[PDB]
Amino acid sequence: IIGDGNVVPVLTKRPSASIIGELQNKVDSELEVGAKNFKTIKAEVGLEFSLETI
Amino acid sequence: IIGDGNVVPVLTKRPSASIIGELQNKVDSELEVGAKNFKTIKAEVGLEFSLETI
Amino acid sequence: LPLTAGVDIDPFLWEGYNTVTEAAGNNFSGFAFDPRLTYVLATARDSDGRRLNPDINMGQTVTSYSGQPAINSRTVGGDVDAGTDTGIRAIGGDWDALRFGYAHQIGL
Amino acid sequence: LPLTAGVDIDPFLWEGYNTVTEAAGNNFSGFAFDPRLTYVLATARDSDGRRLNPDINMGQTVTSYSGQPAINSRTVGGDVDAGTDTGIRAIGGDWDALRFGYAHQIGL
Amino acid sequence: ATKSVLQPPAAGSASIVGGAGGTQLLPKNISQEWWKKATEQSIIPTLSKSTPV
Repeated sequence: IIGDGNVVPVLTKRPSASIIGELQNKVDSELEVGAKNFKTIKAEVGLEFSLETI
Repeated sequence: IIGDGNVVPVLTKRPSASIIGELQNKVDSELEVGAKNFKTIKAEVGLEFSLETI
Repeated sequence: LPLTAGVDIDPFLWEGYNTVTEAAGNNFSGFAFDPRLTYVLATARDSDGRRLNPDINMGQTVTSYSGQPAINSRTVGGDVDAGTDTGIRAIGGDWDALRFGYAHQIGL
Repeated sequence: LPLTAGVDIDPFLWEGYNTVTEAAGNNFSGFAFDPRLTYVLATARDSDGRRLNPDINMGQTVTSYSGQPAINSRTVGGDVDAGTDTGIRAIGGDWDALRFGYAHQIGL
Repeated sequence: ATKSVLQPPAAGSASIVGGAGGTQLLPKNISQEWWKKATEQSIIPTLSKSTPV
């Protein structure tokens, strides 16, 4: 799309497991996202002729 | 199986022959088992999210 | 393993095979490779500058060495999850000396 | 046999063959090898470091050498049962110079 | 007071086999496949020339 609003999601952290005993407390891991965004630019070319040159 | 009751039998000593004269006493030799036991462990992973995140 | 650029590690991979098989009835069975070992093999070049393992393409990993199977994972070097890199780049052995199993497995 | 890493023992295996066949005038009919000799063979390399016998894979033992048959056992090195390692890694000769037989056998 | 089963019992729990001699009840899995290396081959009777003795 035109403008700086093009966005790609980036996985930034991931879950990793623990080792635990029989009645030891379970624990949470981590999971995180960032994003990169990008803009557009415009390229143009044109040519002009007199009618006689057409 | 869960626990420390997983067991592998290990041959630990073996018969070795001997060389004996005409009326020399015959002799017995070794033969033996040991074992290695091993235990299970538990790997766990979990993630936790707010209602607004869900 | 030496860390010099373009060095031949074939002497050292064999030194480990001897280190295992010199003892008793150890039947050497294969390797675990860190994928970073494939660059060390692929760029090993002789005294005259020509490649010692020319058959290794970019983006391959070595799945066999000296006729023995190899399997690749960066879990071998151990810089996975919160782990630090151990500097390990291969493990060789008799993989029947390792017995493994799942007792129980709990889904999501 | 020299201890040095990567040394070629082919000069020495030929020196022993020459000792049996010329210095003693005997035939020569094969080798007994310790399995540990196959590493010393397989890792032998040139003055510029290439392998001298690259057809030996890891986990092989050689059953022939220089057209002579070979047979493999650590009974050659002798660290079997309560024996210590003699450091012997091969015996070569005319095996017809060794005559052997059983006078009597008692089964189990 | 939760019923543990691994040994020794996890802290503040009690073992489900915590009665006298109860651990003799815990399951055991002996592998039918041994850790048993092969022994060295005898080479002399095949290398040597046979003779009556």
